[PDB]
Amino acid sequence: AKADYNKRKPRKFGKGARRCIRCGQYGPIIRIHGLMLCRHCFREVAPKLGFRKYE
Amino acid sequence: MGQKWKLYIVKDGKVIRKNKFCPRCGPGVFMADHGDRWACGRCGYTEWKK
Amino acid sequence: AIERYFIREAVKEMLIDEFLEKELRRAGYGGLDIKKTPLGTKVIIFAANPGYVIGRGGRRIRELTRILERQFGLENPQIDVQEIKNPYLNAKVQAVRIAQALERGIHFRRAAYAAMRAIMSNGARGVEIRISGKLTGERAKSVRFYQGYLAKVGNPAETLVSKGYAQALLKLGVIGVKVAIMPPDARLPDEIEIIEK
Amino acid sequence: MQKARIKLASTNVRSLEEVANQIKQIAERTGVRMSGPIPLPTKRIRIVTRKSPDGEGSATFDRWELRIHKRLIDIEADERAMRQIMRIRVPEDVTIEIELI
RNA sequence: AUGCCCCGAAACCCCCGGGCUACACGCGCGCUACAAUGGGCGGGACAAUGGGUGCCGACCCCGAAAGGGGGAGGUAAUCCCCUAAACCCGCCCUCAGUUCGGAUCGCGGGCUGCAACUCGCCCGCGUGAAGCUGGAAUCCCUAGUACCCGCGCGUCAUCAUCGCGC
RNA sequence: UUAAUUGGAUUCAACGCCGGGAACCUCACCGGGGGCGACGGCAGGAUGAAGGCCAGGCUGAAGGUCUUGCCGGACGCGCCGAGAGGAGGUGCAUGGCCGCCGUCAGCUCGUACCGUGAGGCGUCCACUUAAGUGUGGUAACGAGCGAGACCCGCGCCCCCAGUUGCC
Ligand SMILES: [Mg+2]
Ligand SMILES: [Mg+2]
Ligand SMILES: [Mg+2]
Ligand SMILES: [Mg+2]
Ligand SMILES: [Mg+2]
Ligand SMILES: [Zn+2]
Repeated sequence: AKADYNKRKPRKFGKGARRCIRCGQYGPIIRIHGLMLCRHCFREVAPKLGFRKYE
Repeated sequence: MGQKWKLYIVKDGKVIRKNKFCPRCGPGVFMADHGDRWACGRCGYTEWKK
Repeated sequence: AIERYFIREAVKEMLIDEFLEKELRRAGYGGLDIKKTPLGTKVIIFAANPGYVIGRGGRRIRELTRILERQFGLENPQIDVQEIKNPYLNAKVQAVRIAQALERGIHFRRAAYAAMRAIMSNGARGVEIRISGKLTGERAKSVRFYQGYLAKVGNPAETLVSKGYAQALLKLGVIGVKVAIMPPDARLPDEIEIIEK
Repeated sequence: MQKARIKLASTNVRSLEEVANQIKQIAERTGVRMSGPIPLPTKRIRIVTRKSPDGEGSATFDRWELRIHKRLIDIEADERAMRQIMRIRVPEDVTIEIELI
């Protein structure tokens, strides 16, 4: 089968189990209260997600 | 690519085709003649060919 | 709990908006809003060209609904387009207008003065543009144009002014455009008057 | 009786007081008692992150924050009012939940 | 995100085993000590921020300990994490490389995992290295601040001498 | 040192930094194995292409190949151009973001005057302020952004509220 040599594996833990919902990278991903984004994308989309910086 | 579809034992006046149908799917599709099992070729079957 | 509800239904809008930006790149997609009622939702898109967004008599919105319901949430959608609230006081439309004008072939100085004159005409207090790329050279540069009052730091220059950013791909490279417009009703704290007798 | 219990919760503070006073007035206009809006503790979600893409330069951080204001109302059940609080038409950034005891 | 130039049956896409954890050596930031302004054993006192439905586990019962078998209540000012440590009283030690210091190693019992040798973490008995206050030099701090003692989130299937808060 | 011990950062402003506490993945690194050319044309193709399997060898393990013969029903990297994809090169080709001079007190404009001109004056002097923050004199008279104002917490009092909080 030529569909058995370009197909991945279903991980369920470890850095390779989750990827950013908008960029697509593994690594530093935010998992607080559910949203799943980079540390880089959350910083330039937050003020539209509702957040604000008070201090 | 040649030509290979024959030897389905056959004469003039009557016919009794060599290999049986397939019990898995509908009739018409044949089986193997490997020599130890009727492998059924595609569906999987190892009745130790009769 | 309840926070997991609030910040799960705030992300869907982010994704829808960030996709429609690309998709309706032209016709100047202005922004949207989801109204969630029983038995289904209802989406609104303030385009700048109802014609292009609708399609050829309704042969695009079908694809928009199927795409917006198969890849996204929004189990029962109903789209309809509208016309912009104030296209000359919304920075994130002027940014794309100037970016388009640039990548069509105009020189980068005619575009900026066209835009600033139009904006300060339709009645803004102050505007500021800033272009920076590989224009006229092989070492990059940066230029600035502005007209009047415009606050830059503090709290008032975070909620009153309107700012937007865009890109403009070309044959050499990209070019960034960044606008910032002040609505005609500024009312900084310093503007104290005397209600007289 | 059976003392319905309604729980509003929203992120904009102003747009909550107006539905609160709607409920208060509706109750008042008809004949029914009520326990005024009892403020419950705010739940503020906080997210600390770095600031630079690369790793060079000093380390400076951000503090994003999201606050969620809650309330609680106790009221009796009269269909003249139990219905009157159905055409109330909450805004889109507010949550409401109704349940009796 | 992106222009130009190279790869283009490969420098693209998947799978198994190894490495980033190698060690004569120079350096940066820290943790534990060199004991009495203390070490051990038994009792007595008082917190705050935060988190939980792929998860937080009260209560009962097996085990010396790690842990194991059941299992209420919780989509939250309700149920749970959660009777903190430095502090005090009583007894042993009495200035010693010691009842200080616990590196380094042997054997046995467990948890997470599709997989613990290379290279995970935790428990019980045993062995007991350098270290007796630090040369020229150099760092941080102006008040509920410096110093001293513990706790919570993050990363996370397990593992905190770290970062950010109390 | 090694088959590989993947890279970036070197005074302040590189060294518990790249949220970098890596068993597989993360992974970019050494050993091995297998898949991938939308689209236009070429040898070929319903006398049957592309394309798929029970069992057995090779193999670390595998219909991945070969042995064995079964099936499927139209296309064709065996040939040419192109095209996906790229944690491959270049931060000295760019955008965005961020550190440092520095939360320092600076940076300019309109008109008028002084110089053939680059330029100057205002922005200088005197005292005062955390501050180009002020008060006086003056070929200058007025303005803009930064500073201050603005936003969030802490400490004291009063009114409205009383459940899941207190007694
Ligand atoms: Mg390393
Ligand atoms: Mg001891
Ligand atoms: Mg091991
Ligand atoms: Mg690896
Ligand atoms: Mg300077
Ligand atoms: Zn991302």
